[PDB]
Amino acid sequence: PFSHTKIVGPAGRYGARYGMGIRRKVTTIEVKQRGKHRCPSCRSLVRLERLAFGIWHCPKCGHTFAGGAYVPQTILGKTIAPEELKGVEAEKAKWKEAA
Amino acid sequence: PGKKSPYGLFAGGKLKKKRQKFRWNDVTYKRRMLGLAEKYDPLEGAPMARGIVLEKVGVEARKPNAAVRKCVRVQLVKNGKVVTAFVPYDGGLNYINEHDEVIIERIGGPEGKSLGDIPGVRFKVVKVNGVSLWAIWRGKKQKP
Amino acid sequence: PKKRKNRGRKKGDKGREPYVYCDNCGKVVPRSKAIRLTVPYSPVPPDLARELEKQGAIISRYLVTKTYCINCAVFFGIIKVRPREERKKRVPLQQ
Amino acid sequence: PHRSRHKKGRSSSVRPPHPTVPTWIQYTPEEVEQLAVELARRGFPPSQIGIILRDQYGIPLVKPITGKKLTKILEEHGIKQELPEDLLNLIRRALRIRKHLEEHPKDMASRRGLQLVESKIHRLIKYYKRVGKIPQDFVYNPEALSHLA
Amino acid sequence: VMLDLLSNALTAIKNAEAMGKRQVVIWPVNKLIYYTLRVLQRYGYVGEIEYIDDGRGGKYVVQLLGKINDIGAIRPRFPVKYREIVEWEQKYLPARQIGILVISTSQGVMSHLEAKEKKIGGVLLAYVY
RNA sequence: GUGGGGGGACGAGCAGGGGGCUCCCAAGGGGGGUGAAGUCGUAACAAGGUAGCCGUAGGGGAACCUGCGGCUGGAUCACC
RNA sequence: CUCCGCGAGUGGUCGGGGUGUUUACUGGGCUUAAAGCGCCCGUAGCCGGCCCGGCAAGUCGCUCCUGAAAUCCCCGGGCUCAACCCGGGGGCCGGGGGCGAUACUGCCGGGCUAGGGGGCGGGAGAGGCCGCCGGUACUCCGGGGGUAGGGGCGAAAUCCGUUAAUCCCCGGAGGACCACCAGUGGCGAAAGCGGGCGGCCAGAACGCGCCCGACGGUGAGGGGCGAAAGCCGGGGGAGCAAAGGGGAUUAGAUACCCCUGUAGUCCCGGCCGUAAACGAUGCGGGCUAGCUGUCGGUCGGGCUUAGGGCCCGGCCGGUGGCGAAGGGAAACCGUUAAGCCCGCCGCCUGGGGAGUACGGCCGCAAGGCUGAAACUUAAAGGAAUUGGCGGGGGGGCACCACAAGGGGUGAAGCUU
RNA sequence: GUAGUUGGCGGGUUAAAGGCCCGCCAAGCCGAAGACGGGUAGGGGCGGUGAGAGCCGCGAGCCCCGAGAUGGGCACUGAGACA
RNA sequence: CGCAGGUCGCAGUGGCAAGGGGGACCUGACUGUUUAACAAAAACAUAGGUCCCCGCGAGCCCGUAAGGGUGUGUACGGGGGC
Ligand SMILES: [Mg+2]
Ligand SMILES: [Mg+2]
Ligand SMILES: [Mg+2]
Ligand SMILES: [Mg+2]
Ligand SMILES: [Mg+2]
Ligand SMILES: [Mg+2]
Ligand SMILES: [Mg+2]
Ligand SMILES: [Mg+2]
Ligand SMILES: [Mg+2]
Ligand SMILES: [Mg+2]
Ligand SMILES: [Mg+2]
Ligand SMILES: [Mg+2]
Ligand SMILES: [Mg+2]
Ligand SMILES: [Mg+2]
Ligand SMILES: [Mg+2]
Ligand SMILES: [Mg+2]
Ligand SMILES: [Mg+2]
Ligand SMILES: [Mg+2]
Ligand SMILES: [Mg+2]
Ligand SMILES: [Mg+2]
Ligand SMILES: [Mg+2]
Ligand SMILES: [Mg+2]
Ligand SMILES: [Mg+2]
Ligand SMILES: [Mg+2]
Ligand SMILES: [Mg+2]
Ligand SMILES: [Mg+2]
Ligand SMILES: [Mg+2]
Ligand SMILES: [Mg+2]
Ligand SMILES: [Mg+2]
Ligand SMILES: [Mg+2]
Ligand SMILES: [Mg+2]
Ligand SMILES: [Mg+2]
Ligand SMILES: [Mg+2]
Ligand SMILES: [Mg+2]
Ligand SMILES: [Mg+2]
Ligand SMILES: [Mg+2]
Ligand SMILES: [Mg+2]
Ligand SMILES: [Mg+2]
Ligand SMILES: [Mg+2]
Ligand SMILES: [Mg+2]
Ligand SMILES: [Mg+2]
Ligand SMILES: [Mg+2]
Ligand SMILES: [Mg+2]
Ligand SMILES: [Zn+2]
Ligand SMILES: [Zn+2]
Repeated sequence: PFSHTKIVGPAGRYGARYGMGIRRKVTTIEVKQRGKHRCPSCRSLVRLERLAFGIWHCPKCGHTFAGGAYVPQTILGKTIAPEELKGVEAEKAKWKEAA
Repeated sequence: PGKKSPYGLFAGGKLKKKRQKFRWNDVTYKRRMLGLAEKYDPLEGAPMARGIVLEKVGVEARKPNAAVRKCVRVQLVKNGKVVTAFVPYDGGLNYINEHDEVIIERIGGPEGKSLGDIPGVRFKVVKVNGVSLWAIWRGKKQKP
Repeated sequence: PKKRKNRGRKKGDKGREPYVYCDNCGKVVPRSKAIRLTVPYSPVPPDLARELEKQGAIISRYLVTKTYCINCAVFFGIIKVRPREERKKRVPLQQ
Repeated sequence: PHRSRHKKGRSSSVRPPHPTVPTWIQYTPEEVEQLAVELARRGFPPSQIGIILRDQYGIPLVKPITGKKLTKILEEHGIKQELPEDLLNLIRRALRIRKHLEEHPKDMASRRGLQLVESKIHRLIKYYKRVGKIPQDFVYNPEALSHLA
Repeated sequence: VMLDLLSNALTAIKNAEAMGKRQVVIWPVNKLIYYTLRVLQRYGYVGEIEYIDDGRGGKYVVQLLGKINDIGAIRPRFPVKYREIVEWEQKYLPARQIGILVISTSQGVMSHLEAKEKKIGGVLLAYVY
C-alpha cells in the first residue's frame, strides 16, 4: 500500500530506529498529512501546502487559511468552520426545502 | 438434501474424484495407503519376530476380573524395541528364563490390539529357544 | 430433544429482536419469550364508600402492564408446568 | 438479489396463445411503423414505445400487425441504439449507484445492489459477445462509460 | 430451473397415479414426451392422449387406467446395446413377464420388446410396470 | 610409430560450501492423557439448590466466577 | 471319562476379498444419532426450454484388420475315471477401417416464448446512508421550600446527609434509548433494522396484448459482507458495568446479596473474522387433499366515519397453526416437506486422544483458518417406555402427623 | 515452475528426424482440466475374492517388453555391445 | 558500454591506494556528552512514559531595595521530580 514498503512507508526514512510504536504513530499522522485534501474554498482534491504547522495553502485557488498542525482540518475545527465557506451547503438546504 | 451431486452422463471423472476424496475418511484405507503399520509396528509387518527376554513381569487384569497375567519383557533383535509379551498357559511363565531367545507373535484380539482383560499387551510367546511353548507345556518336547 | 415447535418464543420471520428488561429481574429475553401481564390497578381500593361519593374525591384507575422473564413468571405463579397435551392449549394468563 | 430471495413472484402479462391482428384496429402496418419511428425520434425506448402504442393508440402488439419486432422496425427505419436496451439500462443504473456511493461511502446495501447490477451487466455482456450484438473487445469500464448516463 | 421434461412428466404421472386421479395434465412437452406417451398407451399403461394448443408449446392431457405400479425416467440417458438390453431389463423391472423399458433408437422410440425384436440398441429412457 | 605444450566433448574421484527432506541423541521442560481411589471443594444432571449452554474478555487452589451479545437444546408452545 | 468338527490333515498369527448398503454407479447419510461452509458474487467444471432444416461427432446395427501364446467359459476326444493333455467355438469389455440409421446428445442455421433479464403504473416495508428536530425518563449543577433522616436488605451494614440530604418547586447542561400502539407483524442474503421530517439510494411483491429471445442453475479454486467481546488512534462518558475496593453471609466465599468503581458499552477511521452466526434444515425448478389467523397487491359483490375505509369471494406472493398422501428410529415433517422427482456444490464414515501436535497462510496482538498420528478403548450416541428421585406443580389422607387438650419420658434413688 | 528453458533460421554430428549438439534471433513453453515438488512402483498377459457391480496385487513362480551385472564412467572389435 | 581473436608473467585493484570473517552471553535502545593533564564507560543526555505546583494579581526563582527572570508567554502552557 506504499511505493516500496509494506507498512512503514513515510516513516521508512527512520530505518530501524526509534521503535515500532513511535514509527507507527509517525506513519499514521504523516499519511493523512501528506495525502490529498479537499480545499475548503474551491473543494478541489489537491495536495495542499503546509507552510508551517496550522498554516495551509491551496495551489489551485490560492486559498491561504489556518487549520490543524498536521492536517488542514481537525475534527473539532470542521464543526466550527467560518460560515462564509459553507455557502454550498446552505444553498443545498434551501434547494431541498423549496423543492 | 437432494440428488446425490454429480449425476450427469459426462460427470464420470468428477464423480470418481469426489468418491476418491472421501476414501480418506476411512481409517483402514488411510492406514493401508500411508503405511502406518510398517512404520509404527514393533513387528514391522511380520507375522512373528525374535526377541531376548529381559525381565518377568505381571500385569493386573482389568477391573471386573481379578488376576495377575504373567508376561515378559522382550527386546526384539531386528529393531531393539522392548515390548511386553504375554506368556500364556497355566505355568507357562516357569518355562521362560531371562536372556532366553523367544518367538514373539501377535496376541490376537480386535484389530491386532490388546486382548480381553489384559490391558495394553499386544504380543505373546510362541517359541522358547526354538521349541514351541505349546509343545513344552504339553510335554511333547523339552526346552533346550 | 426439541421441546416445542415455537423454539420457546413466537419471534416471527426475523433475525434479531429489540429485547426488553425484566421487572424484579434483568435476566429477561427479547420482546417475545417474555410475559406482559396486565392488571387494572387503582390507588386505595374499596375506600369508595368513605371517599369518592364523599367530599369530591375524584379517583383515577390506570391499567398497568408488568414484564417478567420465565423465572419470575414461574415464581409469581403466572405460569405453571402444564402437561404435554395441555401445552398447546390457548388460554389467557388471567388477564 | 439473485439467489436465496425471500419471495418468488409470478407477475407477468398473459398474452393470447396465438396473437393475431385485432378486427377493430384502425391502423395499417405501415402506419404502425411510422408511429413507432415517430416515438423513437421523440426518444422513448422500445419498451416505453410499445406501452405507448398499446395505451394511447390501441395497438395491442406490433408483431402480429407488422410481422416484425419493435427493435427490428426501429433498426430498419434508421434507429440503432448504441448498446442493447437492457444493457444500457443496467449501465445507467450502475452509474447512478456509483454517483450515490461517491457522496455516501458507507452504504453497504448500496454496494451490494451495485454488485448485483454489475454482475447482471457481466452476464449480459457475455451473452451479447457470444451472439455478436456487441464488439468482442467491449469492456465494462464505468470511468470511460460516463457518457451513457 | 426446469431441466428434463421427460422426467418431469413421468413423475407428474406417478404422482397423479398415486393420488388415484383420472387424468394428468402435462406442461411443457416435446416430441420425446409424445412418443413415450404413445408407447405407454400402446402397452396400455396410459389411456387416451389429448393435445391442447396453448401458446406456450402445447400440453398433453393423459387418461390413467389404474395400470401403473411404478413409473420413472432412467436418468442418465445411458447408451445401451442389443446384447446389453437384458441386464437393464433385470435391473429395472420386476418379473420376466412384467413391465417394459422404453428405448430411443435410430428407428424411433420403442419398447425394449420391440428393440429386442429389431435387434437394435439405443438410449434408455424410462421404465413402466 | 612416437614423445612433450595447449585446447575440446564426455566424465569419475577427492576437496568443499548451499539447500532440502529424513532419522536418531541430549541436561532440562511443557502442555496432555491413562489407571486406583488418596486429599480439597461440589462445577453438571431435579427451577441440581445462583436455569443451562455458545463466543469472547478479565479474575480466581481448583472444579469455576463475573461482564457483554446470542440460543433454548428452559422451568414459558398461553396477555389484555 | 465321554461326545463333536474336519481328516493325511488339522490348527496359531498375519495380508487380501466376503462380511459391509461401514466408500454407497448399481447403492448410504447430513433437524435431533457423525455430518449444510455465518451469508452472498462469481471462474473452470458439471447440468440446461420449445420447433424446423443440415451434419453424423457421441449413440446404435452389420462387416473387416486386430486385441501373441498360456490362462478363463462351452463342446468332442485321450490318459483306469480324475486331476491333466489334445482338437473346435466363445470371450479376453479395447483400437482402427467400410457400409448403414437419425430417436436421443453435440455441432451449424433459421424461428419462438413457456425460464431469465429490462420496463411502465398504483401501492407496502424498523431496508440503507445523510441532515435537521422532538419524547419522556435520567444524572448533574444553580436557586427557593422544609427538617433529619435517606438508601439498601431476608436482616443489616458499608454508603449519602445538618455546607439544607431524601421529598417538592423554579431554571440550565449532558449521554443513552424511542415506552403504549406492537402482532409466531414487516423489511433484509446473513449479520441485522423500531421516535418525526426531509434528501439520496437499494431490493422485492402485485397489475400489464410493454421490450430482448434461453441471455439459465450450481459453483471447487477466488472473493466481498459478517453479533458480542477484543485490538490500534481520536472524541465522548448520563446509566450500567468485567477488573478492583468496601459492607455482609459462610467452615471457607478469592461467588451468589448490598455500596462503590475503571476499562467497556456510544461516535469517527481501521483491524479482528469468531457465535447455540440455529429452522441445529445449501441453492434452483416441477408435481402432490384440505381447513384456518394475518400481511401486500389486484379483481367481483355489499356497505360506507364518502376516506388511502370496512365486510364477503377469487388469484398471485409472504407469514403462523392443525392436518390428506407419503416419509421417519421416533420426536415429528407434511405446498414454507424432512414427500415424489430433476441438477450442482459442501460435509460424514465408532469413541478418547483432539480443534490437540507439526507445517503453511492470515493478524498490531489476542488469536484465527487449515488440521494429524502414536497410543488407548467396546462402546460413546439418538428417540421413546416403566420406575426412582427433585430444595418443580397439584390433589388426598393419618394422634405410629399437626392443631385443641390430657398424661407423661429427659433430671434423683432403684429394676432391667 | 522453466532459462537450452519454448520456437525460428543456418549449420555439425548420426545409419537416420530431432535443442541431439552448435552460431544467431525472439520470448516463448507448462500450470488449479493440478504444473512443479514429494512419496510409492519395473509395465502387460494375468491372479485372489465376491451372486454381481466391485475391491485387492499374494503384478512372486509361467509367457512378452524393460533395466542391470559391487557404485560411477569410457572405449575396442564387430552386422550388431559401449559386452 | 560491449564482443571476437592473439599474447606474457610467480604475481595484472601487479607500485600507490585498499573491509578478515562468523556464532553466543552480559549491558546501554539508537545518534550525542563526559573527568583540559592516568578513568570514554554499563556513567550523563536522549525521544517516550508518568506524577506534582499552578487560571496568570498564578506556580517557581533572583534582588537590600527599586524591581527582575519564566513572559513579545497562558494548561496542546511555565515550573518541579522520577
Ligand atoms: Mg477390548
Ligand atoms: Mg441470531
Ligand atoms: Mg456460466
Ligand atoms: Mg451444584
Ligand atoms: Mg446451577
Ligand atoms: Mg470474579
Ligand atoms: Mg462487583
Ligand atoms: Mg451409514
Ligand atoms: Mg449433531
Ligand atoms: Mg445455514
Ligand atoms: Mg467451517
Ligand atoms: Mg460456526
Ligand atoms: Mg457416428
Ligand atoms: Mg484348447
Ligand atoms: Mg488379452
Ligand atoms: Mg489370448
Ligand atoms: Mg452462484
Ligand atoms: Mg468457496
Ligand atoms: Mg464492539
Ligand atoms: Mg466513568
Ligand atoms: Mg453502580
Ligand atoms: Mg449448522
Ligand atoms: Mg434422519
Ligand atoms: Mg404438521
Ligand atoms: Mg476444523
Ligand atoms: Mg500452528
Ligand atoms: Mg415419571
Ligand atoms: Mg399438639
Ligand atoms: Mg430417670
Ligand atoms: Mg540434418
Ligand atoms: Mg535440451
Ligand atoms: Mg455379498
Ligand atoms: Mg526360478
Ligand atoms: Mg559400473
Ligand atoms: Mg562388463
Ligand atoms: Mg601502503
Ligand atoms: Mg550508548
Ligand atoms: Mg557513539
Ligand atoms: Mg583524564
Ligand atoms: Mg583515556
Ligand atoms: Mg542513564
Ligand atoms: Mg519505555
Ligand atoms: Mg519513585
Ligand atoms: Zn482551493
Ligand atoms: Zn425475571
